[PDB]
Amino acid sequence: LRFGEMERDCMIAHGAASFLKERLMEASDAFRVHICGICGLMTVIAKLNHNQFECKGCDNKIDIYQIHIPYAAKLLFQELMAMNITPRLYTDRSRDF
Amino acid sequence: IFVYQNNITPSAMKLVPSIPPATIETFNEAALVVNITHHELVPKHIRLSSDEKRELLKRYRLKESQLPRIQRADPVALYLGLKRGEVVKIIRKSETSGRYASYRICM
Amino acid sequence: KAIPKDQRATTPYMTKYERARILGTRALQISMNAPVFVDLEGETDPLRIAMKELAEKKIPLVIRRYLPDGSFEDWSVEELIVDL
Amino acid sequence: MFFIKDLSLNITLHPSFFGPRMKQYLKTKLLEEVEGSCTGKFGYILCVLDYDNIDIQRGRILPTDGSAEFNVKYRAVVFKPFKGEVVDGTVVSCSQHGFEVQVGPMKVFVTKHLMPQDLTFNAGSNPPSYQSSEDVITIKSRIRVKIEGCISQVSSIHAIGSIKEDYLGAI
Amino acid sequence: EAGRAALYKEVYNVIASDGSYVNYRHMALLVDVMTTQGGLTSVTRHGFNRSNTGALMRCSFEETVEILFEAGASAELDDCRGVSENVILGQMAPIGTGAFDVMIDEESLVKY
Amino acid sequence: GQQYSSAPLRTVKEVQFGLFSPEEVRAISVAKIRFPETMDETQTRAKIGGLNDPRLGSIDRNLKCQTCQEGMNECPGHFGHIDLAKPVFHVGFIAKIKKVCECVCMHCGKLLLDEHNELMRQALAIKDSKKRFAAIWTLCKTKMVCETDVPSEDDPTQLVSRGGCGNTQPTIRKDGLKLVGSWKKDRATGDADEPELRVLSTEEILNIFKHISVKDFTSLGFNEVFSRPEWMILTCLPVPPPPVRPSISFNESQRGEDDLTFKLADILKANISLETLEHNGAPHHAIEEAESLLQFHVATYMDNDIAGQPQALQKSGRPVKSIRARLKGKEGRIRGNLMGKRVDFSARTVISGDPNLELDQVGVPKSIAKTLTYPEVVTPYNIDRLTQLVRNGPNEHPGAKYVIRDSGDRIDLRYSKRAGDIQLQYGWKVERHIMDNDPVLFNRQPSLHKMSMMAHRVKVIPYSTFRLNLSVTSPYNADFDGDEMNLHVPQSEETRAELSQLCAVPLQIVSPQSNKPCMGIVQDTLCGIRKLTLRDTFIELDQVLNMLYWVPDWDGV
Amino acid sequence: VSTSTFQTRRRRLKKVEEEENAATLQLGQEFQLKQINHQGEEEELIALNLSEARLVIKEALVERRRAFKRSQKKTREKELESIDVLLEQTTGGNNKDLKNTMQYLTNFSRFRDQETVGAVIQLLKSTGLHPFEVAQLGSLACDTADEAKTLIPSLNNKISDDELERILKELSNLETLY
Amino acid sequence: RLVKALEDIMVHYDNTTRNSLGNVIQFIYGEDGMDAAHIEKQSLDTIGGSDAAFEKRYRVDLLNTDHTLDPSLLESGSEILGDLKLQVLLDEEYKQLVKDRKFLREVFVDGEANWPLPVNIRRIIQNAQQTFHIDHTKPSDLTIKDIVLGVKDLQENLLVLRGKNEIIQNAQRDAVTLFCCLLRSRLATRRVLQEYRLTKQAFDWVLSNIEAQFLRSVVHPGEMVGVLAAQSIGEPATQMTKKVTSGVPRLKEILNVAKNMKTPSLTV
DNA sequence: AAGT
RNA sequence: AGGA
DNA sequence: ACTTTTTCCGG
Ligand SMILES: [Mg+2]
Ligand SMILES: [Zn+2]
Ligand SMILES: [Zn+2]
Ligand SMILES: [Zn+2]
Repeated sequence: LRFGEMERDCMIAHGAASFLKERLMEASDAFRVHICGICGLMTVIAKLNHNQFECKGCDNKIDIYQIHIPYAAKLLFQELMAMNITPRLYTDRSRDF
Repeated sequence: IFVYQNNITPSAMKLVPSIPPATIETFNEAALVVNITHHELVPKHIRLSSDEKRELLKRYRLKESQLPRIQRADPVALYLGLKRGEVVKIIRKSETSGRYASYRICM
Repeated sequence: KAIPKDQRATTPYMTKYERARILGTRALQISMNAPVFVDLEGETDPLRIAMKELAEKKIPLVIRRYLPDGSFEDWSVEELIVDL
Repeated sequence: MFFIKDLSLNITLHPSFFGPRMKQYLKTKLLEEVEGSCTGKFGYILCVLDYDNIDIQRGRILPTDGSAEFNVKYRAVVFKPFKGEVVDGTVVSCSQHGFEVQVGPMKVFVTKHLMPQDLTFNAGSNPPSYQSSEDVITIKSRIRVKIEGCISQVSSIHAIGSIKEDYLGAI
Repeated sequence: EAGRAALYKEVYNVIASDGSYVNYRHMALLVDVMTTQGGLTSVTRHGFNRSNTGALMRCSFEETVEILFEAGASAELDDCRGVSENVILGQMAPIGTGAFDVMIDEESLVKY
Repeated sequence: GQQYSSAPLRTVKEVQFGLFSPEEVRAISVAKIRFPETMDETQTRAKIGGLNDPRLGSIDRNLKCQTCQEGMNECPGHFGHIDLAKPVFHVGFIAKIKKVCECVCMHCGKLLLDEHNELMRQALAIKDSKKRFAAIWTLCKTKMVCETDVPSEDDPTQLVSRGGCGNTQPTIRKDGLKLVGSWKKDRATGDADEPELRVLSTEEILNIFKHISVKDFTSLGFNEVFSRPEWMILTCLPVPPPPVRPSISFNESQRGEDDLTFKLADILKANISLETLEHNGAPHHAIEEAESLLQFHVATYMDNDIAGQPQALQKSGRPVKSIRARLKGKEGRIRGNLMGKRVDFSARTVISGDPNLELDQVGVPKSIAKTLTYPEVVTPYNIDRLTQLVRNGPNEHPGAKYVIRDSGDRIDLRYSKRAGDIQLQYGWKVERHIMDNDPVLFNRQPSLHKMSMMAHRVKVIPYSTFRLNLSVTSPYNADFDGDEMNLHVPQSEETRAELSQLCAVPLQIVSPQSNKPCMGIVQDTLCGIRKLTLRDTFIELDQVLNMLYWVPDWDGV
Repeated sequence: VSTSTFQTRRRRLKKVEEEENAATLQLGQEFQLKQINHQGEEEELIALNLSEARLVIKEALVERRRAFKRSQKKTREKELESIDVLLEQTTGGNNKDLKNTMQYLTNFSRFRDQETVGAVIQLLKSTGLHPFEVAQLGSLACDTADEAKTLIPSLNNKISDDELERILKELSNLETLY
Repeated sequence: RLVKALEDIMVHYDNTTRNSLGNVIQFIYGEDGMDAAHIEKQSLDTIGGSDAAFEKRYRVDLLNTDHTLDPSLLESGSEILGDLKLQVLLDEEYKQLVKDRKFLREVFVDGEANWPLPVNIRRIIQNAQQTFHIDHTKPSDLTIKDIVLGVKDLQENLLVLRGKNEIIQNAQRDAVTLFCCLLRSRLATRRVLQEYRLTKQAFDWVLSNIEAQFLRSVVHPGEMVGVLAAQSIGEPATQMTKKVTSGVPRLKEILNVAKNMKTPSLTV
């Protein structure tokens, strides 16, 4: 069924942060990716079996994180990259405030 | 403050900033005929000191950005001769609380 | 940066959201076979257990209340007043 | 060499462990991973110092899974070898290609070519030996090697070394 | 400041015209938002949506691709403080339940 | 179901936007991407080492990915690349390219105005990157000459050399995908009368963009690390993996490749003609012809809906779907796949009013309760009940559909040869049916209210309609004239607390929208309540006694 | 999950140079002279001369046996047997590295007593050399200043030959006669 | 648009109303820091009436044989007559009541007394009456200090903002101004004694209840106020069906900040 | 039906 | 093409 | 001269 923009709004209205998260992840889309800690892209050639990680390009076999985002977001990010835009995702912050 | 009737020529206006730290204000006489500050809709604006603004920012844990703004060209910002960076404390009446105090930094 | 207990300025009372997230969190843990901090006087629902744990302010959780600047006030479910 | 490095491991505990023996279970789970561990970044983590004063900190409860994540701030004895580092070690293995040397937790192998020319491989000995005009390098023999280069291999660091230069070799 | 009071009066009147009543605070907030900028900021594609909030938050309304194209060309950095950015990332938004954090204290545990 | 990964799990704190450097595309790339042919190694059903899986993602479903050994649901896509024969503008940047040419010298690559001009040093002060560019452009756009020497920051008699080159700046105007300039000239002080009209090459704009100083481009919108201006001109095109452009492979022997796959093929096709054309005996006009066509495809692939009207169309008349078009609002990635989503554990049916239901309860038809499933963890408190439901099977009401072990494997109670003999273990989840008094989120679309989505207690009932108390009619705005409603079921003991403790119907009674109760006594009950309370209205013992018993919380007095 | 440290360098996209490590006393990014302890204070690098390192682990593991037996309430060849017993007690046994290390140290140590290791640490930490040179001087037994300066080629001009040779003499006296 | 415009706005842990940039929209939610659910339309009695009737109501003159409180009102009645020290308190009291009357007459220009405010005092007092079985025949055990100081003390505890600094403390006094206005009017010495007839216990109970009910009424740091407001305007808009442009299209004109308006007018 |  |  | 939104859900 549909859990659209309007229903998102009401959920934000109630303050049901986890309910919404769950509605958009567990209840639907939810996917797991491996991202490079240097260039926040889905570049990582995770052979999660032999415990081998890597990101040729960065020569990074160490600084690699696991993340849970909706599959459509993995998609969006790949589509943005498809059009030369880099939506670099980082697990830490620099800006503060 | 220069109070002119119809205009101040573009030649003359080019000399307004030329004398620092002193400051000059142009004011069309015809505007001043009525005081805007006396109007129903216009609340009390109060210019803050460098120490008062330093405190407002400390007390509400704000960066200058994070404040509601008042335009340098604002009728009240002109009336009070607000320079960019100066903050006004706006004491308005509230149908809710009786008295609510807003703040506006000058852009 | 972390605000010291003596310098805290938030509600001494617990938010509607704090209470709802504590009961959810304890219910999830009690249901995940966590150690229960009170006599379950016939109790079998992890929410009802969590509600009882909270009733006797026997929940070992701590609310980290964040401020717009990043600074925060740590408040215990023990110290938070549940008027609500 | 051999360092005392201040490190920190993020451990993620299941709710069933939220009993008094929690700081206890965490400390043990740390040693489980960290102790004996090997990185290229810090080398062989060998022994965790000051068990009693390990800093557990507050564990943050993770959104939809009841588990709590703690950053465990701790201090340990590490061993990270470098090129140019001169190490004393006992021989382990020996072949026509050269010999391996046990230096603490790591094995450093010396090529026949990274050895003086005079010392030659004597296949006909129990166990295999390297024989100089004066010296004899065999399985149990003690050596002093200059580490020429390092390779970070998964759960270890292996190195290549020379006993060619002055003040190196049989001790 | 007068613009604010006018804009509210004007809004309130649209509501009370139909007969209906909305509590002050609600219209107050809308008015205050359009206003804090320093002037009248339209509740439109080129109004509020052209402010300094995170690229993804802004792209969730009206100019999407064009928004994201600029985001990349100027190397924008999304703070991820906004709701929209956490919905897009499948994260718990810093809203109600998520406006604070929950931790266990080992001390208050070994106590009970 | 996704597998365990030893990789530290974190949340995304920041999204740092930027542009791909052609160097990065060639680095992150798992394959290059030379043959327009999809697969069929000369009709042989399997992927060619040319397009899709020359080490990319993976079609076939069975047969896992060559690179990340994982295969399908686990394997994200793997990006490739196409080294383009000549550079081409990225559609989206066509005017931020043009506007950058307008600010910089078209020969030396220096800002047409500097710290020497005062209006310029005023615009250079601006903190907002977007606004600072806005002001710098409106300033340098008029500057039609690169200045050799400019008056000193004091007197007009002594002039300071700001930087070399004097060359006249072209009057840049766009001609749908191409940038054509018109240099002012001189010839006996006048000319124009009739200037120099020549189209600016992609490669020349690039070489100038390369020469724009870090300080210079940095003064404009740009950033030296993530978005240098030279990167708006495409050199090395990234090849998106199959997960992005799926092969809708209906039956065995029949392709069904995506539009993006066809469009990328057209790019390759055009890129090869251009490459050979120039390497071979270059008939020049033929090159600027094959170049312009490559520019077209690379453009139309990202955005097909361009002002300069040729709308690239699939031979079917139907136009090719842009990457832009895919992301474009309401129904389309951001709005339709991310802000909104089709979800599981959701049910919908016709709604009907019930005066015997409680305010906060919702009548759930058996069929729906029997389908909707909550995952309960086997705990010492539940174990006994749970096994009885497991035993009860997916067919009878208080029953269960699946069992989930520590091993993470799903046990379908509908088919399992061990559906009878099933001994549960603590920590196992039992996917049990939606039972009475469970919290469920009940909504009636549109949903312009926080009160259009409220939490209720399930009441399993016969007959196919969602039954609901009549007083809750108003907040939802529902009538029973064929109106339908949605029901979402929380899966956590946590998401449940959120429903029960924040959005339950009784909490939602007195509304903040107008500081008054948003639910009252409607219709029949309202009408009867008047009739009942008139002074004229008296009731005999018989009935009084029934009316008293009818009140469930009666004192018995 | 793996281990992190006090060095929080934000390498934003700009990956490399991961410059070589040597006896140019140019060790890792991590193994730098200026470091930060738990507390946040700038502390100097702690390098240990194997014996300084033997006594550290010895202490650590011994005090660990204490804590384990507390919670459970409710001569070189002979030092090796003593050690190989404490490891079975305290460690997970799986640490084949520590068992190998403990034996290596127990054998290769120049200074047996804590009293002795103190005096070595005094004598050396007065020369102002990098903790690495100080460890290598206390670890490798040398006679000629030529020997030490050749084996620790970081020393080169950091000390007088006669001075290093005075230090080498006192190090030889401290050397516990096994 | 109303939603997408306001989404990111919520109340933070400093009662401040902020967006995703942490920029302040309102310094305190809805200018008072109260949850809209907890607010009810109450009458500010001090606002209107004859200046004469105001005096009849709130004035107590212990120095006058006719305007003192009769010993039928309280047990102190006899010993209270002529007490100069107490008359300083009743003057202080009456002087504030008059200050408030003139203040309210500034805020509410037309003299509208019906304003939505937290804590329904009418009911607190009504409930004290049945709870304590209030005898409208016998005199109260209240002191003038008990009543006057009692109200003063309650006021110190009607907390909205908590910080220990002048900026915050002044902001606090401000946000609470109007409620106190009503409270002082409903809890004036004569009003309490003559009208309500409350006893010490009943009074003490009425007080603690106001306090608690007030505290209860404050907004919850996390309240998604942005989306709430967006919807609380958005939904009523959906039910929409001199001659100036009104309803939906005038509202359309508004949000757009359209210069070319359909019905421009001046009211001179 | 509006607005760069 | 059709429901609210 | 030139662009973009418009309530929610069987083929
Ligand atoms: Mg209907
Ligand atoms: Zn990378
Ligand atoms: Zn793969
Ligand atoms: Zn030039």
